[PDB]
Amino acid sequence: MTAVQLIVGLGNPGPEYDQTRHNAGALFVERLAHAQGVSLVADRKYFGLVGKFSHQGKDVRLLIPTTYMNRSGQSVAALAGFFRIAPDAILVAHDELDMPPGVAKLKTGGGHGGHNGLRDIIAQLGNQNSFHRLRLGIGHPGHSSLVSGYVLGRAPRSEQELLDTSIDFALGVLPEMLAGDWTRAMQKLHSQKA
Ligand SMILES: Nc1ncn([C@@H]2O[C@H](CO)[C@@H](O)[C@H]2O)c(=O)n1
Repeated sequence: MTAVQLIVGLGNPGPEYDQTRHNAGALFVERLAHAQGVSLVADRKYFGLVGKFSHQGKDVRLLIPTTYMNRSGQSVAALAGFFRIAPDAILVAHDELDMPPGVAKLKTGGGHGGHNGLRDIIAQLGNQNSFHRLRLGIGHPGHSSLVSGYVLGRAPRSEQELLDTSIDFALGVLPEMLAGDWTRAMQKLHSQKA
């Protein structure tokens, strides 16, 4: 029903955070941009890297915020506000503790689950949580005390590859996602196995 006009990939900026688990969303958008031949331009006005492509006669934008994760909403609100994009036309890709590496799922709305990127977006969008999420499994360390070090760590080879695989799976349902056919996207996606 509602075409996606903005795809956001969450991550922390800088060499220290590059390739860490918490940057799974940004990796997805990087991959997507490369596959679609889209340049990601550093644009201070949107506090991030912004790309654009055309699909079915509409501009679709790609955003990787270059705020810290906990201020990602500032970036999403700037770009969405400027182009008058409603939450229902936004997809946010992010790392998900509650699914293992190799699993990707889609979800509309819900809470943030302790993810400070998602939390700031919900807050900045005038407390609207009804955007869509691409949830990219990164596994869970096994206790709450270990979570912060875990998401800011670099995963071993095996887990990284599994993430790459889930990103591949998600890119396979891009047509459905872009069209806003979440029902069909979920059917195709939630039946894949790494
Ligand atoms: N439950 C939970 N707790 C924390 N975090 C992230 O860990 C990072 C480093 O502390 C923070 O930026 C949270 O987004 C998270 O993603 N989920």
